Amino acid sequence: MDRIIQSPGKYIQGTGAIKRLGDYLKPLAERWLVVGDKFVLGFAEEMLRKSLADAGLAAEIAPFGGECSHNEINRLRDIAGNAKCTAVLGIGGGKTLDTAKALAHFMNVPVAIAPTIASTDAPCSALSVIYTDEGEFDSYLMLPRNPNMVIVDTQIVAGAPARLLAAGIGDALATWFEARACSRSGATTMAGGKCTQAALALAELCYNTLLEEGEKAMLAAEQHVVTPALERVVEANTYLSGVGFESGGLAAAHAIHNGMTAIPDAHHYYHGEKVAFGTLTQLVLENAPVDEIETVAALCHSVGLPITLAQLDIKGDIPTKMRLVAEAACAEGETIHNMPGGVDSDQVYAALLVADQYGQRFLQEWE
Amino acid sequence: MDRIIQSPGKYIQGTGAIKRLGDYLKPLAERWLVVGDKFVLGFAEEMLRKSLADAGLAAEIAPFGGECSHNEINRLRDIAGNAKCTAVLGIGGGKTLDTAKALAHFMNVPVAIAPTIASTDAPCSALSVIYTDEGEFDSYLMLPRNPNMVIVDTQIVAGAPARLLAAGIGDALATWFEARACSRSGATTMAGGKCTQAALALAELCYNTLLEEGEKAMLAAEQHVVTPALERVVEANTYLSGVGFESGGLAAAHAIHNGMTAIPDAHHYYHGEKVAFGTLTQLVLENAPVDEIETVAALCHSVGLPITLAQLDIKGDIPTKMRLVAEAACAEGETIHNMPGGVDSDQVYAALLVADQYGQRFLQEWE
Amino acid sequence: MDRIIQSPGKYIQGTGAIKRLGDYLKPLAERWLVVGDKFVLGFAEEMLRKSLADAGLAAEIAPFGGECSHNEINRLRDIAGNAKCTAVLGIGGGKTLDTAKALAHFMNVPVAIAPTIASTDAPCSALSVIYTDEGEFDSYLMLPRNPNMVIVDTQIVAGAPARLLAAGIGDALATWFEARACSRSGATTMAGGKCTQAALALAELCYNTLLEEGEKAMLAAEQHVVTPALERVVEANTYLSGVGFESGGLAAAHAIHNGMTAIPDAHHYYHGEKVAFGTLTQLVLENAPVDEIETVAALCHSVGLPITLAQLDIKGDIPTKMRLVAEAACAEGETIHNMPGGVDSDQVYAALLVADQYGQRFLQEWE
Amino acid sequence: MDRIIQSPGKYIQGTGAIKRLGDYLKPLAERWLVVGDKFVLGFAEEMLRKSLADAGLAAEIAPFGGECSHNEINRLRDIAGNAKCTAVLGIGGGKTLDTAKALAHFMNVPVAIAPTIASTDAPCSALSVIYTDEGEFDSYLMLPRNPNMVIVDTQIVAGAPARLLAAGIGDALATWFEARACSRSGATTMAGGKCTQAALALAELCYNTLLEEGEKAMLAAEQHVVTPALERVVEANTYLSGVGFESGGLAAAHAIHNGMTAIPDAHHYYHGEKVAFGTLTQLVLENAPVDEIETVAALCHSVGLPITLAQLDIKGDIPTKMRLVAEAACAEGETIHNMPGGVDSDQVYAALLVADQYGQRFLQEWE
Ligand SMILES: NC(=O)c1ccc[n+]([C@@H]2O[C@H](COP(=O)([O-])OP(=O)(O)OC[C@H]3O[C@@H](n4cnc5c(N)ncnc54)[C@H](O)[C@@H]3O)[C@@H](O)[C@H]2O)c1
Ligand SMILES: NC(=O)c1ccc[n+]([C@@H]2O[C@H](COP(=O)([O-])OP(=O)(O)OC[C@H]3O[C@@H](n4cnc5c(N)ncnc54)[C@H](O)[C@@H]3O)[C@@H](O)[C@H]2O)c1
Ligand SMILES: NC(=O)c1ccc[n+]([C@@H]2O[C@H](COP(=O)([O-])OP(=O)(O)OC[C@H]3O[C@@H](n4cnc5c(N)ncnc54)[C@H](O)[C@@H]3O)[C@@H](O)[C@H]2O)c1
Ligand SMILES: NC(=O)c1ccc[n+]([C@@H]2O[C@H](COP(=O)([O-])OP(=O)(O)OC[C@H]3O[C@@H](n4cnc5c(N)ncnc54)[C@H](O)[C@@H]3O)[C@@H](O)[C@H]2O)c1
Ligand SMILES: [Zn+2]
Ligand SMILES: [Zn+2]
Ligand SMILES: [Zn+2]
Ligand SMILES: [Zn+2]
Repeated sequence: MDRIIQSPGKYIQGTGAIKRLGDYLKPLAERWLVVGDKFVLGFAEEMLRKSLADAGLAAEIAPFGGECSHNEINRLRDIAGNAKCTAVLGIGGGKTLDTAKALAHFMNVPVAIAPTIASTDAPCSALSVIYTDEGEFDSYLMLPRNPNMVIVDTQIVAGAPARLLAAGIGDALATWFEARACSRSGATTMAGGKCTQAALALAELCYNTLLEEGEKAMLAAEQHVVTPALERVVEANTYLSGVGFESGGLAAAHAIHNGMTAIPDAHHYYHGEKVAFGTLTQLVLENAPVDEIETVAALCHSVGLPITLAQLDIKGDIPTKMRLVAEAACAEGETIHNMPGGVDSDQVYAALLVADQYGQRFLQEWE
Repeated sequence: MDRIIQSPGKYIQGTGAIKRLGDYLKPLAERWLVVGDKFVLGFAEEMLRKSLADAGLAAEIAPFGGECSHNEINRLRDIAGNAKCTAVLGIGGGKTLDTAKALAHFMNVPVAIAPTIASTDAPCSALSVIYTDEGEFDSYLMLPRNPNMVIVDTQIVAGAPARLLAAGIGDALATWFEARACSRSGATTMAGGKCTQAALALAELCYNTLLEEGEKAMLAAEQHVVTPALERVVEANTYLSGVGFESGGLAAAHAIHNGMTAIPDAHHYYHGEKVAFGTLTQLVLENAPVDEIETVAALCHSVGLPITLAQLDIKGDIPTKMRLVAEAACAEGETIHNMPGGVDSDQVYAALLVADQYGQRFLQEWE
Repeated sequence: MDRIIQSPGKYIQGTGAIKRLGDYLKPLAERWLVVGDKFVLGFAEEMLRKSLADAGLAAEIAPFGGECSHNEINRLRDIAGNAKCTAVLGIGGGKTLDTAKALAHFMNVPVAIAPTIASTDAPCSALSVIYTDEGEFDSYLMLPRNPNMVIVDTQIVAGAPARLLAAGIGDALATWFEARACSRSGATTMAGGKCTQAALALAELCYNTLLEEGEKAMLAAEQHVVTPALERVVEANTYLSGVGFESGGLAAAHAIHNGMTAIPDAHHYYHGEKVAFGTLTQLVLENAPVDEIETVAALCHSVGLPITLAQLDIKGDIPTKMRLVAEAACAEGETIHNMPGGVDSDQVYAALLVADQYGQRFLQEWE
Repeated sequence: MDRIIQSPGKYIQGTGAIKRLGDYLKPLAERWLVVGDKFVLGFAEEMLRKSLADAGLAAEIAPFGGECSHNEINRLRDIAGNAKCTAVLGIGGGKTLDTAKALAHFMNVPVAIAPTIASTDAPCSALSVIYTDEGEFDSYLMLPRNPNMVIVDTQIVAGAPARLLAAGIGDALATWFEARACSRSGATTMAGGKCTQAALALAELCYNTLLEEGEKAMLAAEQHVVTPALERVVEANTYLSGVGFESGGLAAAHAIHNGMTAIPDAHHYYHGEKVAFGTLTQLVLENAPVDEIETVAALCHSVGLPITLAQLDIKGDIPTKMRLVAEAACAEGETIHNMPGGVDSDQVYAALLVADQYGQRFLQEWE
């Protein structure tokens, strides 16, 4: 079958990039619905309003309700119609950005995406994760188009909590290993085809960037300043990981992330933190060489990502809990079946327990 | 300043991909203006009509006049309006594809691009080269958006004259060296920013793919059959070279290509064939190591690309002609000024003569 | 533009070299004004007087006032005229040597330079740093000529405080990284041209000599004895670093050194000690690979150079202080603008905080 | 004993550098005696006169008599006195430059040196080779000072006969091997001390530059154009080879060059061409590894340097002739005694015959 790569039309990144939003957006449309979470608008609404106004654009500011839900999408569509908006700008974290993408899809208008953290690879994908209003997962809304533009102000990202950059490292860490597994098995990607050389190269570049720049970038993040190492990790967490997962493929790491919703234990932990441990588990499952698992565990440990169940607050009755996680990870349609040679719940259960023991030993030897 | 990468929204490649055009295009629009050159429609119009009709799409076939000109764009716009077309599909070589992109820009509608040869990196770029009707260069039309979709049927490409695949190798050969020069000098790219890591990786992947797959792919091309080596070179000539040049940067090789319009000698040679010799000249100009120039010259020689002036039919009064080429290559606004340390016409003139002598010696030692 | 390398006419180094001063100086001139600081004359005046007298030279001893100031230069010129001196010998540390060079320039006579410590790369350069009498910086006096001869008695150097050899290592450490940055950006050097291959080779030789010989040389320095390792480090701190900085280029490390005069905190620390931390900061700024920063930090740590702000006694209100340092480091005309891609104060501020955190972590892991 | 490196005060190189002579010379002196050979003044006198006049300098043009002789030095001194010249500029090849240096020494004034070919390492040294008027060698005049400035217009050099650049490659080829031999034996250099690390690094850089750039530079030379490869070889033939031989040491290669004046056969061959074969002979004498001799022989062959006696037109009665050469090469005071372990005429004779056979075999295998 065909080989396919998808991408946002234009990806932009640099310090102060919010100040240039208006000039970047003007070739696309004149009247913008701005979905932003209240915290982000707290510090960014004035700059954003100025950027668009100076470029001659209309801006209808719509504070985000917090959840990417069908009710919230229709609420924002009503608001957008009153202002005759012809495009959507989402500014914030993953839930805000998914909502903007879905809203623009249903209005059939361009979308611009301004991540104010680099915490997941959501910004670039042709995908919105729909939840109920209460926050329970609902469905994956596959979009016919990636976002028109993605604009990352790296100074805003650097000012955010450093834990959220580490979380993005965890999400991006899975990219190479899941795309490599899909290329080994010949699996179809979310772009709908087999993998291109381009996507595999960006996926592998993602991993090497994290290895080379992750620790340097976290020093900058903890000081809330921008260095080229932080710039490179933001690119890896956003563009490389986004194109990497969507056009290179998903496999065990993300099925294992999804499987942990079968227990309540890890509720306080971010998407990318659970994906980091899912990645360690995939490496056990595919029996990666010792040096490769050690390198990944050490990278995770160096930026604060969990390498044990207890670091995700998964404690007590581990056998019952890991059976729940393993069974949900292997549910019909899950991406774990993209692993070479197929995988069942018994193998995932085994990998979960062993990956946990590996991390415990690692933490012990680190004293 | 910001770092920026641009891309077509979706790039698709595989054998028989023309048969799936209708299903690929349906999420974008329902009524398609199809710009195709008469030779391509000669063999492809029936398959293309079937693909779109089976998917429930309207197709208004508009045979292409041959030149990407303002008169031709307005002619096609009139034809499209009569059929109430809501999108444009260009199918053919570079001139057809540039026309489709420019037409869709002026109609403000999506564009799909179906290269039937892999002869240049035109398909993916947010750029149309406008000519007069007589064929004289007119202007560069910079587009606000890359094409929505690019669809390469590799069986159609493999059936085309093999010389046109080699020409695409020549255009793609420049990608790594021009992007690397721009990254060394800190030059602004056509995407409007400094280079991303992603773009440099795709540019370098482009070069390595040509080295590893070029000769294997030409065997397939000469037999008019599809192998994975030909598939990889098509990707390199189209997606990698396209994103590579636009988001990684242009430099001396393409300024030297442009400079050869100052003489009539190379009129029978394709865009990518002149770019191959421009690349050898850039390597002399930047004083690349001997092994690197030899590798490039050998790659060019192995797929039939020119490594001497005479192989471009540039013969007689070489000093006067190369002074004309060097001066036009250094004209104000040319990309040769993206080279590290700056470059003037005396240095380009020197590099032209020396690159020519290098190629002559290479051909001699090859007997 | 032209490529230019400058050098003192003759550089001499070895144990007991002061005893041979007279024979080395005789081909240059017969009547010598000897500028020496009182401490150095305390131990060296008798040997120096004997060397010159035995060779048939006149010596007018002029104890140095301590500061390289315009008033001091004119005072010494008056003294020299009374004795009809036809050349100048400076013997001591950097302030003495700069004064001798400037004095000889204004008398229009040859100058010989005898460093009695290897604490900076001042001895070889065509530059004097002029201060007011109170010690405030005044101006850079660019000289039309490097010193005629430089004579380093390595036994006198080895007898000096070991901290002053480590300081020279810190000044010399910057040489490779600043010259490499200038060669990457194409910056003009203080020799007035672009860099030669010769200057880049001496700059890189400087760095490798410090890596290979620094710790061995400090053992000798602490014992106040001469070994070949100490001999090689003296050459690196004097000739290699001198030609390296002047003909290879200055960049961020020295602008950052200059920037710390915007705060009073580091007043007790030597020129080369501040340059060592400026070098670590430049490595953060140019995002050097982790292994390279670690190697530099470990080299600094092994000879006692500072790798944190607190080791320069910069403590308390770090954000305000580092903003002052960053702004002065980026003042108009500073060498930080020789860095590839340009640099502003926000980037320098970020690099300062991150380099400080890197050094703190290094010291912590070293326990 | 002390380690000593000597250098011209300022070395300048680039295309069109003759046009900037006046501004480069003005800080040194106002009234210049210009010694130039008639051929060079034929093309350069007008530019040179303009450069000095525009900078406000006086120029007394004195066409050179052709030989560096005591009679010629006194003739030029008389001419200089009539014009009250306060400095000397030599412009031309080695004989002109040696004369300018010696003249400035006897007038006790600064000297500037403008090589118009890069054929030997004469320009930078504190040495003039004095001949009788008939052209017989007379003596080595050791100078107390290297030239104040050396200015190489690389466009003038590139315009000269290409054979003269190859000759300079031959002279420069000896630099690394003779300096390395002197460093192995601990020999005293012409700077009067043991070798510095700086001088050994420049000597080795010289050799590697010839290996990497020699063939690329000869392509440029044959086209009479300037490329960066030609620029690097000019630096290697002039600055690197000059400092390399004088401060790194001479050994067998140059003693063997000197020894060939004992026969008339090689009279039509340039200094550097005889030094190339002397270098091959030294490699036999020191029993260099096979790969090293092959590399040197191949480098020589690739730029047209002789690797056999017959290529120096030394033919007929080879045993008698090589005994004459070997005996003169080993004369008292010759530099061949700087070779490790000492050398006598029987060993040199053996090396001459064997080096000749090696070159003959090399030429044969090359067909
Ligand atoms: N569509 C995709 O491809 C994709 C991929 C991965 C994840 N997702 C979805 O993204 C959601 C999680 O995204 P998330 O991890 O970013 O959580 P999130 O969107 O809820 O935001 C995280 C928090 O960061 C806060 N914060 C503090 N300082 C901030 C600052 N400077 N900038 C922005 N926010 C700041 C925000 O207010 C927010 O509470 C999930 O619903 C996930 O399903 C989608
Ligand atoms: N916009 C950009 O970024 C960009 C980049 C490079 C070149 N260009 C422009 O592209 C133009 C040249 O493009 P080109 O080299 O492809 O020439 P072209 O578009 O004129 O087509 C080359 C020929 O291939 C013929 N042919 C034979 N078999 C074919 C087959 N199976 N499929 C398709 N064609 C077949 C075509 O009819 C055509 O005559 C130039 O105008 C150039 O300026 C634009
Ligand atoms: N012109 C240039 O290129 C250049 C380069 C770097 C620094 N500088 C200037 O050099 C000055 C600092 O030079 P410095 O760091 O050598 O300080 P310094 O010249 O003041 O001397 C340092 C101290 O070492 C003392 N001491 C103890 N034992 C000694 C011994 N055996 N020999 C010599 N001194 C001994 C000296 O008396 C002196 O107090 C600054 O003014 C700086 O601007 C100039
Ligand atoms: N002092 C030292 O350290 C040292 C080192 C090596 C050689 N030497 C001496 O240098 C002398 C040989 O020097 P040489 O080989 O350069 O020969 P040379 O000085 O006689 O000049 C070579 C010829 O090049 C001609 N020519 C043609 N085009 C020219 C152009 N553009 N520019 C300059 N010249 C051009 C010149 O007129 C000249 O006839 C010998 O006397 C040698 O002893 C001295
Ligand atoms: Zn994820
Ligand atoms: Zn092209
Ligand atoms: Zn310094
Ligand atoms: Zn020589």
